[PDB]
Amino acid sequence: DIVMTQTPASVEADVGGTVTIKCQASQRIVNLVAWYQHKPGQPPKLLIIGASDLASGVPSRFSGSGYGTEFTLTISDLECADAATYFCQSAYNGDGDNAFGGGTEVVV
Amino acid sequence: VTVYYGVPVWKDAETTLFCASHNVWATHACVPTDPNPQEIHLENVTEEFNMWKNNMVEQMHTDIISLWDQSLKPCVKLTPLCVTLQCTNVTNNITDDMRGELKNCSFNMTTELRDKKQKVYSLFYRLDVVQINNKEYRLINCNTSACTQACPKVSFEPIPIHYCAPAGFAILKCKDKKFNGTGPCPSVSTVQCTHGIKPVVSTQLLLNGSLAEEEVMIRSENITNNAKNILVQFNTPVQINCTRPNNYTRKSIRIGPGQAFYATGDIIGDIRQAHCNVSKATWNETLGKVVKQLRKHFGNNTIIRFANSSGGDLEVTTHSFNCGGEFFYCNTSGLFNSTWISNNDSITLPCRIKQIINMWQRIGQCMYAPPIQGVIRCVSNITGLILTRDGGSTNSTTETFRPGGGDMRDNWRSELYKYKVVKIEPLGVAPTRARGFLGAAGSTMGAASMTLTVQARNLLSLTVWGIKQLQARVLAVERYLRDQQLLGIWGCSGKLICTTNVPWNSSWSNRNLSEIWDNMTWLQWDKEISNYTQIIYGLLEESQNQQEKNE
Amino acid sequence: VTVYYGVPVWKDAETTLFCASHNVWATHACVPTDPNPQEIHLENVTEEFNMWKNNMVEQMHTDIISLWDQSLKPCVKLTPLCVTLQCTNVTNNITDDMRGELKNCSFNMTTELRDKKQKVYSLFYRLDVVQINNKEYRLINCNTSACTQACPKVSFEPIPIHYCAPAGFAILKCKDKKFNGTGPCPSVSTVQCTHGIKPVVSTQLLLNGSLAEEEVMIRSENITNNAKNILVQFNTPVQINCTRPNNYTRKSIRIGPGQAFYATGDIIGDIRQAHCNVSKATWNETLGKVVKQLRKHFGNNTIIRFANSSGGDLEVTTHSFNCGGEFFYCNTSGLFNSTWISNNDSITLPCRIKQIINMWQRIGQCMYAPPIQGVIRCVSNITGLILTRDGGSTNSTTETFRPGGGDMRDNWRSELYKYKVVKIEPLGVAPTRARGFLGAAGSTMGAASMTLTVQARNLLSLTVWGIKQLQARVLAVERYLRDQQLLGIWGCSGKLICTTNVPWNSSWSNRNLSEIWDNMTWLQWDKEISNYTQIIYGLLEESQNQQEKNE
Amino acid sequence: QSLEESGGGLVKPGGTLTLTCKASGIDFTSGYDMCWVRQAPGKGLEWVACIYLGDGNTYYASWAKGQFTISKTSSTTVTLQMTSLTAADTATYFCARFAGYRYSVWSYPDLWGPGTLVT
Ligand SMILES: *[C@@H]1O[C@H](CO)[C@@H](O[C@@H]2O[C@H](CO)[C@@H](O[C@@H]3O[C@H](CO[C@H]4O[C@H](CO)[C@@H](O)[C@H](O)[C@@H]4O)[C@@H](O)[C@H](O[C@H]4O[C@H](CO)[C@@H](O)[C@H](O)[C@@H]4O[C@H]4O[C@H](CO)[C@@H](O)[C@H](O)[C@@H]4O[C@H]4O[C@H](CO)[C@@H](O)[C@H](O)[C@@H]4O)[C@@H]3O)[C@H](O)[C@H]2NC(C)=O)[C@H](O)[C@H]1NC(C)=O
Ligand SMILES: *[C@@H]1O[C@H](CO)[C@@H](O[C@@H]2O[C@H](CO)[C@@H](O[C@@H]3O[C@H](CO)[C@@H](O)[C@H](O[C@H]4O[C@H](CO)[C@@H](O)[C@H](O)[C@@H]4O)[C@@H]3O)[C@H](O)[C@H]2NC(C)=O)[C@H](O)[C@H]1NC(C)=O
Ligand SMILES: *[C@@H]1O[C@H](CO)[C@@H](O[C@@H]2O[C@H](CO)[C@@H](O)[C@H](O)[C@H]2NC(C)=O)[C@H](O)[C@H]1NC(C)=O
Ligand SMILES: *[C@@H]1O[C@H](CO)[C@@H](O[C@@H]2O[C@H](CO)[C@@H](O)[C@H](O)[C@H]2NC(C)=O)[C@H](O)[C@H]1NC(C)=O
Ligand SMILES: *[C@@H]1O[C@H](CO)[C@@H](O[C@@H]2O[C@H](CO)[C@@H](O)[C@H](O)[C@H]2NC(C)=O)[C@H](O)[C@H]1NC(C)=O
Ligand SMILES: *[C@@H]1O[C@H](CO)[C@@H](O[C@@H]2O[C@H](CO)[C@@H](O)[C@H](O)[C@H]2NC(C)=O)[C@H](O)[C@H]1NC(C)=O
Ligand SMILES: *[C@@H]1O[C@H](CO)[C@@H](O[C@@H]2O[C@H](CO)[C@@H](O)[C@H](O)[C@H]2NC(C)=O)[C@H](O)[C@H]1NC(C)=O
Ligand SMILES: *[C@@H]1O[C@H](CO)[C@@H](O[C@@H]2O[C@H](CO)[C@@H](O)[C@H](O)[C@H]2NC(C)=O)[C@H](O)[C@H]1NC(C)=O
Ligand SMILES: *[C@@H]1O[C@H](CO)[C@@H](O[C@@H]2O[C@H](CO)[C@@H](O)[C@H](O)[C@H]2NC(C)=O)[C@H](O)[C@H]1NC(C)=O
Ligand SMILES: *[C@@H]1O[C@H](CO)[C@@H](O[C@@H]2O[C@H](CO)[C@@H](O)[C@H](O)[C@H]2NC(C)=O)[C@H](O)[C@H]1NC(C)=O
Ligand SMILES: *[C@@H]1O[C@H](CO)[C@@H](O)[C@H](O)[C@H]1NC(C)=O
Ligand SMILES: *[C@@H]1O[C@H](CO)[C@@H](O)[C@H](O)[C@H]1NC(C)=O
Ligand SMILES: *[C@@H]1O[C@H](CO)[C@@H](O)[C@H](O)[C@H]1NC(C)=O
Ligand SMILES: *[C@@H]1O[C@H](CO)[C@@H](O)[C@H](O)[C@H]1NC(C)=O
Ligand SMILES: *[C@@H]1O[C@H](CO)[C@@H](O)[C@H](O)[C@H]1NC(C)=O
Ligand SMILES: *[C@@H]1O[C@H](CO)[C@@H](O)[C@H](O)[C@H]1NC(C)=O
Ligand SMILES: *[C@@H]1O[C@H](CO)[C@@H](O)[C@H](O)[C@H]1NC(C)=O
Ligand SMILES: *[C@@H]1O[C@H](CO)[C@@H](O)[C@H](O)[C@H]1NC(C)=O
Ligand SMILES: *[C@@H]1O[C@H](CO)[C@@H](O)[C@H](O)[C@H]1NC(C)=O
Ligand SMILES: *[C@@H]1O[C@H](CO)[C@@H](O)[C@H](O)[C@H]1NC(C)=O
Ligand SMILES: *[C@@H]1O[C@H](CO)[C@@H](O)[C@H](O)[C@H]1NC(C)=O
Ligand SMILES: *[C@@H]1O[C@H](CO)[C@@H](O)[C@H](O)[C@H]1NC(C)=O
Ligand SMILES: *[C@@H]1O[C@H](CO)[C@@H](O)[C@H](O)[C@H]1NC(C)=O
Ligand SMILES: *[C@@H]1O[C@H](CO)[C@@H](O)[C@H](O)[C@H]1NC(C)=O
Ligand SMILES: *[C@@H]1O[C@H](CO)[C@@H](O)[C@H](O)[C@H]1NC(C)=O
Ligand SMILES: *[C@@H]1O[C@H](CO)[C@@H](O)[C@H](O)[C@H]1NC(C)=O
Ligand SMILES: *[C@@H]1O[C@H](CO)[C@@H](O)[C@H](O)[C@H]1NC(C)=O
Ligand SMILES: *[C@@H]1O[C@H](CO)[C@@H](O)[C@H](O)[C@H]1NC(C)=O
Repeated sequence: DIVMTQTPASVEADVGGTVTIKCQASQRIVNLVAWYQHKPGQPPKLLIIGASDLASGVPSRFSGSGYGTEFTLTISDLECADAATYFCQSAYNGDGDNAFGGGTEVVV
Repeated sequence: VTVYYGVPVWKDAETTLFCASHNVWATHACVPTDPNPQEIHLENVTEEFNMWKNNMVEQMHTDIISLWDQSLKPCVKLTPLCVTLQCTNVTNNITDDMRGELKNCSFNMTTELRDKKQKVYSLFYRLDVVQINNKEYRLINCNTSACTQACPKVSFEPIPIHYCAPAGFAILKCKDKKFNGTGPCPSVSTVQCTHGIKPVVSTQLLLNGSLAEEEVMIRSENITNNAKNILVQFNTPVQINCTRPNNYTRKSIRIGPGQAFYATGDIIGDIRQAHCNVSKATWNETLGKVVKQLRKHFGNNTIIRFANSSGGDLEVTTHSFNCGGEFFYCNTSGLFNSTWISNNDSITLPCRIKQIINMWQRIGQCMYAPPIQGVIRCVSNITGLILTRDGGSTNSTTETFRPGGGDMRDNWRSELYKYKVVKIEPLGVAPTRARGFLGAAGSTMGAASMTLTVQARNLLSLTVWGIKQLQARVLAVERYLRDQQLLGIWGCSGKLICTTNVPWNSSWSNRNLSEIWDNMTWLQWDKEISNYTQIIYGLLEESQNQQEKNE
Repeated sequence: VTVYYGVPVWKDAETTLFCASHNVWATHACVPTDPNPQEIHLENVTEEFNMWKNNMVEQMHTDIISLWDQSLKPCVKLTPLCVTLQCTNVTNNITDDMRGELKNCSFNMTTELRDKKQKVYSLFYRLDVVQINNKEYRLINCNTSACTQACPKVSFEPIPIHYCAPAGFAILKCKDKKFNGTGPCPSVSTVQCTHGIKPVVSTQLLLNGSLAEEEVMIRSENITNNAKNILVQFNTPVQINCTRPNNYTRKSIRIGPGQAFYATGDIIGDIRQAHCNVSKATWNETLGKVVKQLRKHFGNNTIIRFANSSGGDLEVTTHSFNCGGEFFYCNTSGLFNSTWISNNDSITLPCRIKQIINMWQRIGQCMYAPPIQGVIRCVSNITGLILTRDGGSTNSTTETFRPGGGDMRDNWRSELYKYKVVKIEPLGVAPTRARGFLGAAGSTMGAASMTLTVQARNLLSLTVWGIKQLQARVLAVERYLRDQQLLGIWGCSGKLICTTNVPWNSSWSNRNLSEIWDNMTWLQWDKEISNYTQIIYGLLEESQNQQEKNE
Repeated sequence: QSLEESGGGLVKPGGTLTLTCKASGIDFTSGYDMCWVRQAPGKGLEWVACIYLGDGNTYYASWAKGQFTISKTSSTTVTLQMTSLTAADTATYFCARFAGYRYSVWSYPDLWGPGTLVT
């Protein structure tokens, strides 16, 4: 019953720069956001647990925070390797169920 | 088919409750209470209560907002103050940390005569002003709505009120000491009116409420998810002492022909930061009890940690209360920082003062609190707190609890959890083959026949509470008359018990009379045959007492 | 003397009807409708209806004005705009004919701060300003009353409402397809509540109303005189397409601390005149039908001519409607110019827009409509028109009909003509010598005895509609109780039919019982003996059940 | 450790295709579901339908409730029957596994397959 939306549909930075992605939720969610990195031809890779812990297997380039209705992802020290589509989701199973954002693209 | 009027049964229902007992929650429009707390224990009655679906809470909320607004109706609306302020900081001996908190501002103010202006000044808190385009400032609320000052003559003391049921209705009360938010309460009683409940408004901590029975109680709509607040009720008070240590001088400025603004004239003595002192040992012991109880839901062997509030601006992230009439926003960080592993040194919290408030988190309106002369000190006992869980990873532990509680309703859910409102519904029908109010509700159908008069007598039995009273009275009368018209048509006028000339049609029920009258209560009986009530009622209106009158 | 309670008879009466179903005719204060249009045809009942004396119309009118006014209660009152405007015409590519319609005006406007002013401008229509003493203008309403702007968030959509009768009352409905404004309707039914009626406000033409049965109907209080309006109802729709072709840009100007004015920023593209397109062939055929019917009253061999409206200023002489929220005043000259002798080429009407309106033709107050961004187009079907005859010479022919309709009530008389409100009056008395609600009303006294329960059951049965609801409920209860007290005194409590110990006094009526019970309806019976009701009622209260209780 | 999937391709409108998802080996009797996600061609992701890898209760996107059905078929596979596929259903469909958090109802996708197309 909710929509996750993202504002910065497309961003660009040179190598070593920093970009941010802002995901707006439709309702109070405590911190339950995943933030996946998605490259074409590949399955999405998880970056964040609980809107701030890092998934095992990702560099400390990725960081984020929020506490309901708004969450952000910051990607510092960007490389061409980080060009990807980035996800946002709440993932509830039940009535007020699964929702994903449109995704935003980072070009480096 | 035999008809019984005054049968002690009920159904869940929602209706208007009346307050019973100058402050802003004025008691002018309020009924005096009867000193006798009439109460009847229901010997064998088990009822389901649900703290989260209780509409008594919703009425309390809206009545309070209405009373609040009415109390500000006659107060001066400060529209003349939307001016450019020219100002600097204050000169005094200040605490080195408390910098930039106060501004000393001057402005062009109106007077009682249209053709004359005056130059005045007042001290302001930084939180109440906006820098605009060197020294140009304005009040923050002029951006959206001029606001009324609180009348200097009204109190914000949360004097308790009671909610009383109208005729035809009753309040059920749960006495089960171990009752959590929902489910069947094994010991149910009934009252005319609830206990007095104070309309205390606060956040993150529950102030001056009732205490729990010997165990800290934890209640949640769904303990499993994270989107719900967890309410924790203490079985012990924790004492907190708060103060506003600076001695302020109050100055009255004439605004116009019958209006005045209450300015802050000056500060006497050193400027110090407001703060609250919490017993440290008490707080620590208290959390240990909370932790013991929380572990019961999150695994015997687990870790509980507390963290301070998360992002938000002020009203969201800080503790709030009204002390002495001032509005305090305190940083409860020193209370929620610990880890509890399985198997006098007071805590001092810094705190800020704000004069312009958005009461009830509404927009387009606000209230300006006048300054209070002298020094403020007050005490209170917290009786509970509001927690939210963050999350997890499925491959670890240490759930974190953080303070929260954005809504106001949670403050009252905490008292009203013991009550439920029901509607009394007589005119029971049963086959015969043609003590206290509700005291007999838990007794058999046979036994209950002796209290029909008891029940029948309780069915008829500037100002905010105006239309609400007339509507309640009219409804009670209409319900009464409709039942009487029906009995009239059926030929049963004037009789508590009457016999129809219609034999029981067994298709409606197939039990022996001895299996009904000596075993079931009327509540049970109604549940078994409510599906056919309209059949019987219909037949009785024309077959008999209409056709019979031509004979 | 035999007494019957629940007798299906009635008398004409006036009472409060309740509306049933954000817009300005807010439905907040409105009862949800029951989906079941309960209706009972009255087999042998003929009732007189009178479209011109129907007070249902008057209540609709006053309720609408009240709702209208309440909807503007929270809106900004534009008092700051009463200033001198300095202005010229507009510069753009304009239609050569549409000159002087728009002014481009600048002025000294207030801001959210008392001490600062701003210079702003807005486009205005010529109709809304007055030249005063080179380029000095002012708003026309500052002469008499500052006005509120319509709130930008409310709709003027005429959402239909239904009028429902209170307990003890009923609405009779005329089904005679050939029924003109007055007289005995041969087919009468009855309903709980009227059909939904749209509060459409217009003049000279009736918009979006109901259509007539196969013939155009002509109704008049007195077709003979000239001082009455002739209402003509079409049996076919005529489609009209209206537009406001210029693309406008809306600009918000801050007025003060919580207020804003909606200015007309600019015009995009060429400036064109507003207009309406009427199907020409449809209009011509339609008038031919009207003429055929009018000749029925003014002689078989006569001439009917139409002429445009006569003198008046704007609201009097031009067509008016609300399309898209804009207020249009259209020159219906091309519709009323023809002569009808005995024995796609759309018509285009030019039209003007006005922002300040005197709604309901009242004084001392008005409404300012904010501009609407973009381009407006809407469609409607006229279903009738209002005509007035001019006169004659007695030695000639060719009566002229002109459009008119200054009153607003005529718009609703057109729907409510089928309804009448009556009061249900039981406690019939008749000699015996000591199915649906009102379904038996057309049946004999004897037959009707079987529905007494049916009738009896329908006798008891922020916010505008406040006091009105309480008053209606109280009245219904008082009427009920008064009848019961009387039956009580007479010794007839609890009985639909009872027998007194008073033989019929023949001086009240001299008929055989078989001539009454098998021939007359209760309505007829009451008419024959209503002159003596009070005698019987009086005697029965003391002769019996008072004197008898000492025996 | 991975998900594989197939059974897509072009079917004329009104026909039916079934997608299958094969695990390389996951715990199918625990606090996880397996769930179908659709990527419309130019959009972000849409929810299609999930099944608990346990009891087997299913949840369907409301838009998919009267059209799509899913069920566990084995200890390694779950399938989606895309009954009556039409033009509107052209998309990349993905197989994913979702975890909970600690004690919760909020899920956490943690494993995705490569996705497959239907037209
Ligand atoms: C106050 O007092 C009252 C009364 O004493 C206490 O009331 C008890 O509260 C319990 C929960 O707080 C409640 O237990 C739950 O009842 C649910 C009812 O479901 C019924 O209908 C469905 C319809 O399909 C049936 O399937 C079902 O069998 C029932 O008939 C159950 O659904 C809950 O089951 C879940 O937990 C059990 C625990 O082992 C699991 O076995 C079961 O499979 C369910 O598990 C899901 O959720 C857990 C949450 O931790 C996940 O870990 C797990 O992986 C599953 O997750 C999947 O499903 C969820 C569904 O939302 C989905 O979101 C997720 O992504 C996965 O798909 C459970 O049984 C008691 O019945 C209730 N007692 C009474 C008498 O009412 C109340 O607790 C007290 N308050 C406090 C604070 O104690
Ligand atoms: C939790 O409960 C405590 C205990 O009741 C409560 O604190 C109490 O607040 C009231 C109101 O501020 C205090 O009453 C004051 O007592 C001093 C004693 O000398 C008086 O001088 C004060 O008079 C001023 O305020 C009056 C208000 O009507 C004016 O009429 C008068 O002219 C003065 O301006 C005032 O009476 C009371 O003493 C405290 N109690 C204690 C023990 O301090 C506390 O506020 C409650 N918590 C919450 C959040 O409400
Ligand atoms: C706030 O500003 C006012 C205005 O300057 C200060 O009032 C002045 O105080 C000095 C102290 O001797 C007097 O001589 C001046 O005449 C006062 N001005 C007026 C207009 O009366 C005031 O002291 C400042 N307050 C603080 C706390 O800094
Ligand atoms: C969330 O809380 C509700 C309310 O307590 C739970 O709903 C109850 O579920 C039990 C299961 O047997 C039913 O018997 C009750 O009747 C339900 N309560 C009501 C008021 O209908 C619900 O199961 C909880 N959900 C979770 C996942 O914990
Ligand atoms: C809750 O506590 C945290 C501390 O863990 C405060 O956040 C910031 O923590 C960093 C850590 O280096 C400090 O440098 C910052 O000064 C802290 N806050 C600010 C505002 O700068 C956090 O603010 C506390 N939350 C609240 C609402 O008080
Ligand atoms: C709430 O209290 C905490 C604890 O004192 C504040 O956090 C400290 O703020 C000072 C201010 O510079 C920092 O130097 C400390 O490092 C902070 N401590 C920690 C552990 O972060 C906190 O900032 C207060 N909240 C707000 C919003 O100011
Ligand atoms: C109405 O008058 C205003 C005020 O002069 C006109 O606005 C000016 O438009 C020119 C066009 O280039 C600008 O350069 C000026 O700066 C504008 N003035 C202001 C104060 O902004 C406006 O165009 C006129 N509108 C019409 C329809 O004639
Ligand atoms: C003007 O209209 C009224 C109302 O229809 C006419 O009054 C009726 O006249 C007839 C004559 O027999 C009476 O029976 C009706 O009872 C009258 N109606 C009412 C309501 O009382 C009146 O005659 C008309 N006048 C003219 C000159 O046309
Ligand atoms: C109704 O039509 C007449 C035309 O017959 C309009 O009155 C004036 O007629 C003369 C005839 O030469 C014209 O020159 C005038 O220009 C007409 N009107 C005006 C305002 O100058 C008459 O105005 C029409 N009535 C209405 C209300 O529109
Ligand atoms: C209503 O429409 C009529 C018909 O077009 C207008 O009358 C014409 O107005 C123009 C304006 O100068 C005259 O030149 C024509 O001679 C008029 N025609 C006739 C037949 O009179 C009429 O003026 C419009 N109404 C108003 C009030 O302007
Ligand atoms: C007020 O205090 C601020 C604190 O940084 C300081 O910068 C400012 O100059 C002070 N105002 C005046 C007028 O000195
Ligand atoms: C008060 O009004 C005078 C009028 O000239 C102005 O100069 C002065 O600055 C005003 N006071 C303030 C604080 O602006
Ligand atoms: C002034 O009002 C606007 C209206 O949204 C708001 O965005 C702005 O932040 C306000 N100014 C301040 C200082 O809050
Ligand atoms: C809190 O404790 C400190 C310790 O020095 C004391 O000075 C202060 O007055 C206390 N505050 C209150 C409200 O008692
Ligand atoms: C609060 O004030 C009371 C007054 O009796 C004192 O006894 C208590 O220790 C104080 N508590 C704290 C935490 O300062
Ligand atoms: C709080 O109580 C626990 C109970 O064992 C104790 O270990 C802990 O040190 C206490 N904390 C403080 C600050 O005294
Ligand atoms: C808890 O309080 C101590 C007090 O110095 C502080 O150092 C520590 O960082 C705090 N921990 C958290 C998690 O806030
Ligand atoms: C504030 O200062 C005045 C100065 O005389 C003093 O009389 C008053 O008692 C002080 N109030 C407090 C609470 O210190
Ligand atoms: C709550 O604080 C007040 C302050 O006077 C105290 O009297 C009362 O006893 C406290 N409540 C409890 C349970 O101790
Ligand atoms: C506005 O139009 C009228 C039309 O006659 C004209 O006389 C007037 O001079 C125009 N205004 C200006 C400023 O040109
Ligand atoms: C606006 O105020 C100034 C103040 O001098 C005045 O000169 C100007 O003419 C005003 N604007 C208008 C349109 O009158
Ligand atoms: C201004 O009001 C007077 C009051 O009667 C009125 O006569 C006059 O015509 C009004 N001015 C205009 C332009 O209508
Ligand atoms: C009316 O007819 C004319 C004929 O040219 C057309 O241009 C105009 O757009 C039509 N107006 C409407 C409202 O359709
Ligand atoms: C009105 O608009 C409709 C749209 O269908 C069109 O068909 C009709 O011909 C138009 N009528 C006129 C009189 O322009
Ligand atoms: C209107 O209809 C009549 C019917 O005969 C016809 O004579 C007349 O010419 C029509 N008028 C137009 C403008 O077509
Ligand atoms: C009727 O309309 C025509 C259209 O040109 C006009 O010439 C004629 O004078 C009008 N007649 C009347 C009586 O208005
Ligand atoms: C009005 O003009 C603007 C200019 O871009 C355009 O976008 C808008 O669609 C126009 N509206 C209409 C109804 O023509
Ligand atoms: C009245 O106009 C509306 C416009 O949509 C149309 O739908 C409706 O059918 C019209 N009424 C008749 C009787 O045609």
